[PDB]
Amino acid sequence: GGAKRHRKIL
Amino acid sequence: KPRVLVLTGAGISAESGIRTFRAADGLWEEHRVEDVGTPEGFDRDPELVQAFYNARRRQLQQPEIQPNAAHLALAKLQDALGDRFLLVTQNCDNLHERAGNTNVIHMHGELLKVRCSQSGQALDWTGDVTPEDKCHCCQFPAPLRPHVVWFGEMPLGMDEIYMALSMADIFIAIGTSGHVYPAAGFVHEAKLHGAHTVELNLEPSQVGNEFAEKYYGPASQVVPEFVEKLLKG
Ligand SMILES: [Zn+2]
Repeated sequence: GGAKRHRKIL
Repeated sequence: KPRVLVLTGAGISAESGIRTFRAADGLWEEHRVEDVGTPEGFDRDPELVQAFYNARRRQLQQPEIQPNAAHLALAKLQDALGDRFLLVTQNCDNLHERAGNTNVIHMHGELLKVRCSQSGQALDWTGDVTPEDKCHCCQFPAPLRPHVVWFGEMPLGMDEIYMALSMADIFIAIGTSGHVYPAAGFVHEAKLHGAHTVELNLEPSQVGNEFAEKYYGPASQVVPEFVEKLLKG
């Protein structure tokens, strides 16, 4: 799943 | 009875008066996320970061902060399904617990816990964290940090979460924004392993054909109505 991370677009 | 996996995000605690991540002005309580929600932010300005989570920890335990109808509905759902139910939350608040849910997986940790910066062991903690506050696990007491998962860090309980995602007959996402991964990807995993997918939210968390069933509106309205519909169904 990988690290907690933010996506900005959509 | 169906296996039901519920994922909750910030939206469900919004009506309870808890505020977080608006991916609009990019602000958390008028803080840039880089500054209060990353390992680098903590490294740069630990006193600021400790102050921020001190504030959040205090605000969480104020009388005006209460579980809302949505939280209660999820507690009733667990009551009805027993071991066929799992609740995974992105939230660091304890509102699910106060509502009556048990065995809640906090994939981003808990505001009412701190962690030893050396051993990584967690500790129950309801008050402020000061520099004078050190761990309980080491002979030489180590600094404490919030037991909250920051952007850039690995979420908690992921093995158990992905197992449940495979097993779920029904997957429900509640109050999630769709900007935060890997949680925002859970719906894909659920649908791949054959689950019926449901979104209960204010705004769409994802674009396209993933949620097979969707209802939008305030969590305190949409969640109890779906749970009721599910329970009588
Ligand atoms: Zn320690």
